[PDB]
Amino acid sequence: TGLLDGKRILVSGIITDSSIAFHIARVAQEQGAQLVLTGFDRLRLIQRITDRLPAKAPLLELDVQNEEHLASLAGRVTEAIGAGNKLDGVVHSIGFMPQTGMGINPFFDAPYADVSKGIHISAYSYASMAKALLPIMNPGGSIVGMDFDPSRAMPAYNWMTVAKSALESVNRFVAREAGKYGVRSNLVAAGPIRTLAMSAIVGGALGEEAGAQIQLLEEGWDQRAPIGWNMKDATPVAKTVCALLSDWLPATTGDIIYADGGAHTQLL
Amino acid sequence: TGLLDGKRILVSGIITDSSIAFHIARVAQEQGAQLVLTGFDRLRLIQRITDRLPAKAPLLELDVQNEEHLASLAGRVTEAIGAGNKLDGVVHSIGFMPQTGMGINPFFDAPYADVSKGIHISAYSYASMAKALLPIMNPGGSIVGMDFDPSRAMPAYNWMTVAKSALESVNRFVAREAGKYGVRSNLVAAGPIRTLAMSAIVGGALGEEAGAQIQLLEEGWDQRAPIGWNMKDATPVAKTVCALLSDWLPATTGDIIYADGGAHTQLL
Amino acid sequence: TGLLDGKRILVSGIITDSSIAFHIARVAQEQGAQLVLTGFDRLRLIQRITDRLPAKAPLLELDVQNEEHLASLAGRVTEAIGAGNKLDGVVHSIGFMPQTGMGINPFFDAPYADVSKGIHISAYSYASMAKALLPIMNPGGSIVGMDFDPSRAMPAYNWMTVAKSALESVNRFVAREAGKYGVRSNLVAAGPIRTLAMSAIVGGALGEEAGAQIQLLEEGWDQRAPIGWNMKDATPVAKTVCALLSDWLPATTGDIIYADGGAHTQLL
Amino acid sequence: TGLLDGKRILVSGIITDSSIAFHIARVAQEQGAQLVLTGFDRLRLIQRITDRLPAKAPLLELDVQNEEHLASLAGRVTEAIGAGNKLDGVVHSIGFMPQTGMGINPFFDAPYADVSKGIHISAYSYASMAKALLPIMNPGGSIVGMDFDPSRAMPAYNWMTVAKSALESVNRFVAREAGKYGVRSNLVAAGPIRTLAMSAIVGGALGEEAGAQIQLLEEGWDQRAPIGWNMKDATPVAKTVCALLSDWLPATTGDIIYADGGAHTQLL
Ligand SMILES: NC(=O)c1ccc[n+]([C@@H]2O[C@H](COP(=O)([O-])OP(=O)(O)OC[C@H]3O[C@@H](n4cnc5c(N)ncnc54)[C@H](O)[C@@H]3O)[C@@H](O)[C@H]2O)c1
Ligand SMILES: NC(=O)c1ccc[n+]([C@@H]2O[C@H](COP(=O)([O-])OP(=O)(O)OC[C@H]3O[C@@H](n4cnc5c(N)ncnc54)[C@H](O)[C@@H]3O)[C@@H](O)[C@H]2O)c1
Ligand SMILES: NC(=O)c1ccc[n+]([C@@H]2O[C@H](COP(=O)([O-])OP(=O)(O)OC[C@H]3O[C@@H](n4cnc5c(N)ncnc54)[C@H](O)[C@@H]3O)[C@@H](O)[C@H]2O)c1
Ligand SMILES: NC(=O)c1ccc[n+]([C@@H]2O[C@H](COP(=O)([O-])OP(=O)(O)OC[C@H]3O[C@@H](n4cnc5c(N)ncnc54)[C@H](O)[C@@H]3O)[C@@H](O)[C@H]2O)c1
Ligand SMILES: Cc1cc(C)nc(SCC(=O)/N=c2/[nH]cc(Cc3cccc(C(F)(F)F)c3)s2)n1
Ligand SMILES: Cc1cc(C)nc(SCC(=O)/N=c2/[nH]cc(Cc3cccc(C(F)(F)F)c3)s2)n1
Ligand SMILES: Cc1cc(C)nc(SCC(=O)/N=c2/[nH]cc(Cc3cccc(C(F)(F)F)c3)s2)n1
Ligand SMILES: Cc1cc(C)nc(SCC(=O)/N=c2/[nH]cc(Cc3cccc(C(F)(F)F)c3)s2)n1
Ligand SMILES: [Mg+2]
Ligand SMILES: [Mg+2]
Ligand SMILES: [Mg+2]
Ligand SMILES: [Mg+2]
Repeated sequence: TGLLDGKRILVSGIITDSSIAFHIARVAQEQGAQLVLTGFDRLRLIQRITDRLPAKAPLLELDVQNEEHLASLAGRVTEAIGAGNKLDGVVHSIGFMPQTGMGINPFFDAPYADVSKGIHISAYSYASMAKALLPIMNPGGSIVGMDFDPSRAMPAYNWMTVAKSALESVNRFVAREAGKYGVRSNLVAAGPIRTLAMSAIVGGALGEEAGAQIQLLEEGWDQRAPIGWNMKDATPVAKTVCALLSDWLPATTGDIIYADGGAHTQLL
Repeated sequence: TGLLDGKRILVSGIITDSSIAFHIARVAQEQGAQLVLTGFDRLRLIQRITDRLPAKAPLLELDVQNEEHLASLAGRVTEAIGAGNKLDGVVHSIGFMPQTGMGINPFFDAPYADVSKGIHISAYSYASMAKALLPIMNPGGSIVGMDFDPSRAMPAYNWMTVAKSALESVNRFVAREAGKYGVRSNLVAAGPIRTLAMSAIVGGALGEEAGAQIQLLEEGWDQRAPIGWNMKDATPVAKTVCALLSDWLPATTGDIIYADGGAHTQLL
Repeated sequence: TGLLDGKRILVSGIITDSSIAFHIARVAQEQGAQLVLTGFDRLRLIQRITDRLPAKAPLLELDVQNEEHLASLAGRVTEAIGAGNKLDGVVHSIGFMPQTGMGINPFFDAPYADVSKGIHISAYSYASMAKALLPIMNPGGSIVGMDFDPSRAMPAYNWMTVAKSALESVNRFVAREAGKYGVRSNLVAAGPIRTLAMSAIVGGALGEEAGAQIQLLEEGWDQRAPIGWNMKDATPVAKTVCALLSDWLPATTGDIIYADGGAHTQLL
Repeated sequence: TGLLDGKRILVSGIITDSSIAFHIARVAQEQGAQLVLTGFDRLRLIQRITDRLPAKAPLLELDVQNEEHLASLAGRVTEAIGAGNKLDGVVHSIGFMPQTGMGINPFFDAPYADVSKGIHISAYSYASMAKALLPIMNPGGSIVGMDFDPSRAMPAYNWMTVAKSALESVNRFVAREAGKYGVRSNLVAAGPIRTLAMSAIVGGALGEEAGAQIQLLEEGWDQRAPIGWNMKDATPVAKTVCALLSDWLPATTGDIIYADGGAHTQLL
């Protein structure tokens, strides 16, 4: 009697045990979902990481920049879940921007080739994944992507913020197409989560000023959030994604749900 | 094993079996919640209407314009649910604007006394209810109010739209206060629902032009919604309110969840 | 050859030489406009203050809570500017909220009578003034009101923020009506300006915590503004109002122009 | 005694006499500005078109996808305007999306190579142009780009809407950098203008359904605009750009000014 009992849900984006997607997968399994996982490049690592999930799930390779992987994906998923079965949910938890597009590297000095790669992986791939999987999704189904509110500019995040603005726009178009299948498409805009990469950045991996700026941003988030914000805890974010995967938000699509402690609603 | 098993939830705003609050109450009871109901003025009618709910619930009188009713409310609720018990949820489903403030009556011709009454009931009362009930709410609790997206002006709705803009602002402040109790505050912005009053209005009760305009607005909503919009079905709205009353959106506050078919995300 | 050469413009809201309206009036006169001024209650004071403007202008009494003043206003203006002449612009620079609705007085402790008075003066009066003056405005004309961005909640400002949310909604409806006369309606959302009252508040007139909070807010504004923000200088705000009064934004109505240093576009 | 007397302004994006940039250039010259023009690929055509402007202006080649053109641009401009002189304004009026990214070609069927080209030209180039020209701009200067409101999805516009969402984000970051030079950066979001390409599209060049949809969108715009919207008249848009190029919006940056008849403020 979990929130997601009987649902078949694909979860992308696990790379470490600090991945937001790891916690989405854990909570969904706790709530009765049957998962198919996708992973990029380091499949041995990902298998070993996902061995710590509450239940065993098949792992498929998916590089979203690889047209063959995308073209074969629906077939591979159907093989994993069995002929005649379809997916009820899809989680996009994929993002990347080359180091030239973040941190103390000046905003104007990011070459377009690097920005384009970041936008490919972080924004266009949400459309790619919906194209590939909508044909094997059930009516009432749900596609959910991860967002970081890009409505105002911020230090350090630079072109990744631009990629998120593009992702929000992409989501509104995906909703039009997904609606033809009876499927919802939405984003969860999370507050900052202290993943391995975010910890490295705060430690100065992309420069001291950038680290200092991101640290101030994290502190400001908890102070603005009327219920507080714990950047070391992905569970509230994972729960929100599961809410959208469930049957309990059936009239919400093309939209953005903020799992940020309410920080975006307060100026200070 | 309902979504709201064991929760104690107060539900305001039932007047007929077409009330959005009637459906919120029905769905919450289906999901295991224990309700306390509040009603305005016609308590005999409300008792008879609420006899059709899945479970019996106590009904308390609450006129939100009555300072004594508000001052006694927490005590009366505690009497109904038992000393030592607190509420886990509160639903504000209260709205009103005098006829001078809606329809074909020109926008400029609404006297301020009428507008002020509408704003009192529709916006300020969300703060009044939170003031009264926060002292008897548990941490992890949830306050939810009903909204109709007022970001753009519309024909006929006139000062009621202004009242909703004020309610959205009020909600952001209520969240600051509610956060001190570990409690969330949010609004559900619904698409149009064909209540008795909305049917009367479309039938011309506030003028022919106003009726025609609201009818065009309803038609436009279903056409813009990527998953469609059924104005005769309050269930998707009721489910969304229950989602916010549950433990599954624990990092969302001061915010607005759109149960509108995704219509607000599309231009056509 | 000023920006506003030949235009006849009514300017409300002067009370001291720190009033934003004083600077709007000064800049408009510098740019060739012919003014009619309106003042509330302290007409001797206002006359003496406005004697420091670059040119003499008639001063009319207008209490926006007084229905007789509003009913006679168009006639009195026509008397001042001459039969057969109409206004090309109208400036609403009027705001008030009783002390119970701002500062350290708890948000929940403002009586509705006080909030209603604040909303009457700060929001409803924008509609009242447009109703009174549209019949004596020329096509191509412009109505401009003063706003403080209320999209997110803030400390201390409390019910005044709610009143601004209502004013933004009112402006969108006023634009519908004003469009029938060929007239635009817009708001300028200014950053904080150190008027006499704002200085008193920062000095603690509405409590120490409230003062401290507003001071932090002012400091944050200059730090977020990509071009900086000088709270002691109303001239950039006055220039923006004049821009909207001119012929150079002829396709903008129901809208909000931000004269805030760009602060609202940045998170830090 | 024009609005822009004495200002030196670079204007990109003229290709035909229906180009929005043609009208921006004409109005700026009418208001006393000294122009430098940039053109892409068809320089003979552009020279002949710009011969119809009120005053002669030098024309420089600029393909924004060409790193050499961008690297030499400041030098070439300085040659055109004279050593020791700087620019006071810069107009970005550049946009493109391959046909696979617009019209009846399904949203999911646009190859990323095509989308990336569109985003390069339509969004990233706003940053490229600011990088190139900020070093030769005066304090008090102004950078302005053209936008089409992408907050909600629309039929047919597809990936061009995504590119505009990215441009809005890019503008907020450009404002941070431009502020260091005392320079403002803003976008004008215009309603639909019947350029040669828009006429071709409505005539079905990208499919019948797409044409029909864009035609309905244009009609809806005029009906929602409280002051109306004339898609055959670029002058109100050109005036708005000139407003931002002038000294009269000195506290607005990272922002978007809507020259759309107020259509975005109304639902119907
Ligand atoms: N960490 C934060 O503060 C935060 C805040 C809000 C949103 N998000 C978003 O949540 C999502 C998950 O990121 P995370 O913070 O958990 O970091 P992460 O590094 O754990 O997850 C990012 C994932 O993207 C995958 N990826 C990269 N390139 C790929 C490709 N070509 N094909 C397929 N997958 C690829 C990586 O393998 C990795 O699994 C991202 O969209 C991120 O922007 C993160
Ligand atoms: N019907 C719609 O299309 C629609 C769309 C979005 C949101 N809403 C909102 O949903 C909420 C419920 O409205 P509804 O459409 O179900 O209509 P309804 O008439 O069924 O409910 C309105 C309720 O407000 C109560 N009320 C009025 N004055 C009161 C007072 N002084 N004290 C206490 N209660 C009082 C009424 O008794 C009634 O129960 C309202 O906030 C409304 O604005 C309605
Ligand atoms: N000072 C700020 O930081 C700031 C920031 C953004 C916007 N604003 C707004 O600018 C406008 C002007 O305010 P200000 O800061 O210059 O303060 P102010 O006190 O100088 O101006 C407020 C004016 O409102 C007038 N007023 C009050 N009650 C009235 C009534 N019943 N009838 C007619 N007029 C009445 C007062 O007489 C006074 O002239 C207000 O709308 C205010 O909210 C102020
Ligand atoms: N026409 C509309 O309805 C409308 C509405 C809002 C905004 N806009 C925007 O206004 C701007 C001007 O477009 P327009 O409608 O006047 O069409 P247009 O075709 O007249 O102008 C587009 C210009 O972009 C230039 N361009 C394309 N690729 C280039 C490159 N690689 N390098 C340099 N320049 C290049 C073209 O040469 C052309 O001059 C665009 O940003 C457009 O998106 C148009
Ligand atoms: C909002 C947000 C924030 C973050 C940190 N990641 C994400 S998506 C995951 C992502 O982009 N991961 C990256 N890993 C590495 C990137 C670039 C980089 C280059 C060199 C060094 C680092 C370092 F040290 F790991 F931070 C990072 S970007 N989204
Ligand atoms: C967004 C929205 C829309 C509606 C119709 N009601 C609500 S809240 C409920 C509400 O305001 N109820 C009203 N009942 C009566 C009102 C004014 C009125 C006056 C005369 C006649 C009518 C009529 F006929 F019932 F429509 C209505 S307003 N909110
Ligand atoms: C955004 C914003 C901010 C401010 C300060 N005023 C405005 S409109 C002008 C306004 O409301 N003036 C007021 N004057 C007095 C008010 C309440 C008050 C009560 C007691 C003492 C004060 C004090 F000391 F002058 F600040 C103020 S509110 N708008
Ligand atoms: C918002 C908006 C709307 C439009 C029509 N253009 C712009 S920027 C100018 C632009 O993108 N021009 C284009 N010219 C051609 C494009 C693709 C296309 C391909 C084949 C045929 C056409 C046709 F027929 F000229 F419309 C167009 S896209 N921005
Ligand atoms: Mg294990
Ligand atoms: Mg019964
Ligand atoms: Mg004098
Ligand atoms: Mg010639």
